[PDB]
Amino acid sequence: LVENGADVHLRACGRFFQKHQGTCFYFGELPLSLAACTKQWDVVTYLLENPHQPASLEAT
Amino acid sequence: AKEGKIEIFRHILQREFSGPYQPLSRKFTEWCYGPVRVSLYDLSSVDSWEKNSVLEIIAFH
Repeated sequence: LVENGADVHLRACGRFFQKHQGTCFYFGELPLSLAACTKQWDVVTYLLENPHQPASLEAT
Repeated sequence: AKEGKIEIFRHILQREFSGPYQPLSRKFTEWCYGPVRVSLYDLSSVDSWEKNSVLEIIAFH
């Protein structure tokens, strides 16, 4: 997916009305935050360093 | 429910199984996403349009 696909700065719940989300699991609304919260060390390691779309760790 | 036996009452209340015995169940897991485990329970124990329900039996009898 990362090789030829979507950008990494894609908010998960997104939208403008925070009280309406698809699931009550709050993780950070980001792929990097989702990987970090679920103890995916290999996934976060790949996301930080990859020569197609680096993920800024300071992304809000 | 009436006799006070809880250990088998709870199991009958939450019966899942797997494989060919799917219809013999009362608790169907819809989807799982992290800690969230949204499921569907069966209602043979609802007072509405059901006289002599489990709720009344626990509460009164």
